[PDB]
Amino acid sequence: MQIFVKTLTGKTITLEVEPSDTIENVKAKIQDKEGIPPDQQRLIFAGKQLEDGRTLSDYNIQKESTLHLVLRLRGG
Amino acid sequence: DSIFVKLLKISGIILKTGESQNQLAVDQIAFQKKLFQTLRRHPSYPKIIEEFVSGLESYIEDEDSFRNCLLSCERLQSYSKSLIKLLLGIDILQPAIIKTLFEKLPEYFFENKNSDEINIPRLIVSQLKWLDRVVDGKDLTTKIMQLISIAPENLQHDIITSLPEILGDSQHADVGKELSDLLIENTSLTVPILDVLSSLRLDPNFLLKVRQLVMDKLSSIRLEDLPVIIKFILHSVTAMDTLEVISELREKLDLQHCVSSGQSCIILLFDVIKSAIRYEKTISEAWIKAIENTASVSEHKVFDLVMLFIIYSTNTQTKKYIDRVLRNKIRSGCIQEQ
Amino acid sequence: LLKAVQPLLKVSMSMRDCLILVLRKAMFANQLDARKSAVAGFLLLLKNFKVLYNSVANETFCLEIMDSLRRCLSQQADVRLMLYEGFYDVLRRNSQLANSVMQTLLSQLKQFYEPEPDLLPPLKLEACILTQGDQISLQEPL
Repeated sequence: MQIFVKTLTGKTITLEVEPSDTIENVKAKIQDKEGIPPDQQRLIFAGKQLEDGRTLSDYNIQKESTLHLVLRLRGG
Repeated sequence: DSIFVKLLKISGIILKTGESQNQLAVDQIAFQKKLFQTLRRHPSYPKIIEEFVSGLESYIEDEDSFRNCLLSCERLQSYSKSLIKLLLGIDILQPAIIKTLFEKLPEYFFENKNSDEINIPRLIVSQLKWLDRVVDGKDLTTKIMQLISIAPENLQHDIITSLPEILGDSQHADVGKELSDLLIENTSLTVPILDVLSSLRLDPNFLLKVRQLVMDKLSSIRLEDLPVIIKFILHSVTAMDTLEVISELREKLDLQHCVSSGQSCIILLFDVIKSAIRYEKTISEAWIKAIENTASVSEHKVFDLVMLFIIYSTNTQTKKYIDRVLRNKIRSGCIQEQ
Repeated sequence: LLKAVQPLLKVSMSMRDCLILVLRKAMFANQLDARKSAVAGFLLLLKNFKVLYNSVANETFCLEIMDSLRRCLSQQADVRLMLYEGFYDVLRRNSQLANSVMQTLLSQLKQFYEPEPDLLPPLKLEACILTQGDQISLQEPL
C-alpha cells in the first residue's frame, strides 16, 4: 500500500510498504530512494516516535498516512 | 581507447560497462594525487584538460555508464565516493566538470526515477554537497540560481534544501539577496528558503528585514510550516530585539485554529522551542520576563502554561525564578483550573 | 571534552566515524563556535591518532582529515588562526604528516606571495582584507 513521508522542509515522498514491514525496512527504503542514512533518520507518527524494531502494525499505520522525518543532524 | 579511460586506468580506477559499481585499485587520495601529477607531467598541460572533459562527456552520453559514474566506487583494499566526486576534489578539472555537469541536467527534468527509482537530478546535486574547495564562487552561484529558475518545483526544492552544504563563504550574502528575490515570487516556496536563510551566513540587517516579512504574515500560516518558521524567528533575534519579538510571538501564536498531523507538528514545534531555549539564555530569560509583564490582563492563554513547564524542565538555573513567578502569578488571581 | 573522550576512539571505531561525520557537518554551520569546535576536533584527531591499529589505516585517514582542513583555510580569520597555531603541535606529536602539512601551508602562502623580483611589496595585503557592504574584516592573518 501507499503511505507518505514528510520532511521538516515540506518535501513529501511516497513509500510502497505493507503492514508486515518493519520500521528499519522503511528507513532502508528512504536511504535507497533519498540518500539520507538510516542512522540519521527519526520518524514521528501521531505524536509518537517510531521505534526501530517494531512494524507498521504496532503503531496502527494504514495507507495514505503521513509520517514525519526529523534528521539527527542538518542536511544529512 | 580514449585519453580519459586510459588515464583513469593509469591513475588506478577500472571503468566497467555500466551494470555494477566501478572498482578502485588504490586509495582515493593516492588516485587523486597520481591523476593530478600525471596531468602535470604530460606536455600540452593547459590543453589536455579539454581532451579529458571531451572524452568524459562523450563517455557519459549513455545513461547507464553515467549512472555508474554517479554511484559509489568499489574499494578492493569497501565503499567510497563517486568517480565524479573524486574528480571534483581536483582543482584543475573542477570548473570544466561543474560546467558540463550543469550543461546536460535540463535533459533529465522529466525522466525521473527510471529503472531502480533513483532521481538523477538528486544524484547529480548530491555530487556537489560537502565540497572541500570551491575554486570559482560566482560562476557556480549564477549557474545554480539559473538552475533553480528553470527547474520544475520539486527538483528545484531539492536544489534549495541542499544549498548550505554546497556554497562557500565568499558567496553567501549574494544568494542571501537572490533567494529573497524567489521569496516574493512564490508563497509555495516560503519554508525551504526560510530554512536556508536560517542556516546560511547573513548580516543581521537583512535578517531583520526578512524577519519582519515573516512576522507580518504569521496568521496566514498553517501548522505544517510553523516549526521551520519559528526556528528562523528564534535564530534571528538580536541581543536588543529580545522582548519585542518574544511578546509579538506570544501574542500572534494561536495553537488553536490549526487544531493526526496536527499533534505531531505541534510536538515538532515544541521540540524546536526546546532546542532554541536550551543553549541561548537570552530567549529563555526574556520569555519568562515577558510572561509576568502580561500579569495585568487575565486573558493569557494555554501557551504560557506549557512554555513555563518547558523552561522549568529544560533550563535548571532558572528553576527558582520560574517557581517565584508561578507563586506570584497564582496569588494574583491568574493561572487557575480552567 | 574531546581531549578526554579519545581513549574511546582508539578503542572504538563506530564512534570515531560518528565524530568525523559530526565535525565535517559542523564545519558548514552558521554559528561561530561550531567552526572553531570543528577545527579543534580535527586537530586533535590529527594529533593523537597515530605516531607512524594498522598504520595503513591511519596514513590515509589523516590524509582524509587534512583534505577536510582545506575547507577551514578558505573560511574566516579566527578559524584560520587556530590552524596556524595548531600545526606546530600536529607536526611535533605526528611527524610523518610533515610532507603534507608544509604543502598545505605553502600553497596557502602562494595566494599572497608575488614571486617576481624587483616588485617592491613582496606580499599581497589587498587580498587579506574582505570589504563588502561597508563591512571591513581581516581575513587570512598573513
